[PDB]
Amino acid sequence: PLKVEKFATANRGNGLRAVTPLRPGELLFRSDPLAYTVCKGSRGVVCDRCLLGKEKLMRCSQCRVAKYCSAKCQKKAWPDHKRECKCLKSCKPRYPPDSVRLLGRVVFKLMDGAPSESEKLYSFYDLESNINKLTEDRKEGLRQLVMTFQHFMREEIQDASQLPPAFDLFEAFAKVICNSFTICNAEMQEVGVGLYPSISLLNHSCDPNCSIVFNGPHLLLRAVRDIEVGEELTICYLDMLMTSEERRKQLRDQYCFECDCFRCQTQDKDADMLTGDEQVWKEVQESLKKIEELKAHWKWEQVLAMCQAIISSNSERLPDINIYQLKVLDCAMDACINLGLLEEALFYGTRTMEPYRIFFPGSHPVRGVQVMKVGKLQLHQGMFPQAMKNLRLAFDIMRVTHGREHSLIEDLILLLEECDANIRAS
Ligand SMILES: C[S@@+](CC[C@H](N)C(=O)[O-])C[C@H]1O[C@@H](n2cnc3c(N)ncnc32)[C@H](O)[C@@H]1O
Ligand SMILES: Cn1cnc(S(N)(=O)=O)c1
Ligand SMILES: Cn1cnc(S(N)(=O)=O)c1
Ligand SMILES: [Zn+2]
Ligand SMILES: [Zn+2]
Ligand SMILES: [Zn+2]
Repeated sequence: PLKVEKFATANRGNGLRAVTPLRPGELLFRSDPLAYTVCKGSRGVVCDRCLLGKEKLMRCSQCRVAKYCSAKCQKKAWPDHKRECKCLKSCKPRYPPDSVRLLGRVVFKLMDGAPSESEKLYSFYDLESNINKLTEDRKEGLRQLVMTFQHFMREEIQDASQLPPAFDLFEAFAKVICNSFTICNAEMQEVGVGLYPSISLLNHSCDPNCSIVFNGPHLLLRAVRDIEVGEELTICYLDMLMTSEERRKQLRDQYCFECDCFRCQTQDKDADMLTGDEQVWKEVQESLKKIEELKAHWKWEQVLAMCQAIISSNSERLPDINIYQLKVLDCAMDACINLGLLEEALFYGTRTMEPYRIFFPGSHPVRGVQVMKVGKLQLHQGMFPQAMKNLRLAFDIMRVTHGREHSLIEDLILLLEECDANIRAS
């Protein structure tokens, strides 16, 4: 039976609340997307269908835009790719924004597909659009997306009879803005974007009681605190490494609301997050625009070069608890891992451990994965007691945030068994 239910909140629209008492780690809901696509930077790097990486991908012969890890993935993707294929080819040199490709797949799914389990609690039709809070500047952007959609889809959609009844493209893009989910791979790299309308019932908190995690395109929703009957379920929409000012801007611009939580009222952790010399971390924050762009396109050697110029700068440096320094350390660690520079990766990774303990309180999947990566690096460098401690810590977090239904837990159990065997052998 469902442990969760839709309800009408007092001042944040519809929400989701507990039907039964919930414990940390409890699986509350799981969902495939209504529609999803690979994101800009990962196109051609990960499989369109399973969103896993591969050194060589197979391309769709007709459009040569969709790329796949296997014949299986290519063929199972064909029903949901068939109609967009004509459009991606027709516009051969042009590639549409991710949101436009996403909405194309929404339309095809709603027109040609059976009703999706993803809409069990809440449908695309039901989604919040915030249209009466949009600024004129945002409306202008949405009008351009509508015209972009109309151009991209012209081979397949010519009139309203090819859209769902009373479907309004402007309203649909407004819904996409404030209900899109960023799909992350097992290493927490962003790889795609999707709509999960039942999961869109969850309202935001800067200190939430639930968490979502992705296993390929599949989404698991779990409790990460004790929750009482009738209590609202919340997730954090945002990266934890953000000041209250940064959160204010994104929640206004993307979600059209003002956050009243205790953390925003008190600027909780802002001061620690911005320690060090302001001129230095303003330069690092600016450099992170390019670093994060490079990372999104998997350009690890270039990422590492930029990060080393900051971490080992001849000029003034920042404390590791400064969030921009911390982001650079994380990017450098992931770059070193993907480049096989495991000694250097462990150095950066170990430095992030205490800041992550502070900025990801309780059970958060980003910290669980980070601790796992550090433990794995220590295990393969022969540091068995230290690896075991971190792998056990990762398990303590990821049993709650990931659970047995997530394949990464199985990978972690293997590392724990390996590390334990090494300790028993003395
Ligand atoms: C993904 S939807 C969540 C469900 C939404 N309340 C609904 O009725 O469909 C996101 C929208 O919910 C609203 N909202 C979400 N979290 C909120 C919060 N803490 N405080 C106030 N409004 C919130 C905002 O309108 C936001 O744009
Ligand atoms: C109840 N309600 C739903 N949506 C709103 S809105 N569009 O954010 O003003 C209010
Ligand atoms: C509907 N929604 C938008 N973003 C999210 S989140 N928490 O960032 O996955 C949920
Ligand atoms: Zn695949
Ligand atoms: Zn194709
Ligand atoms: Zn808040």
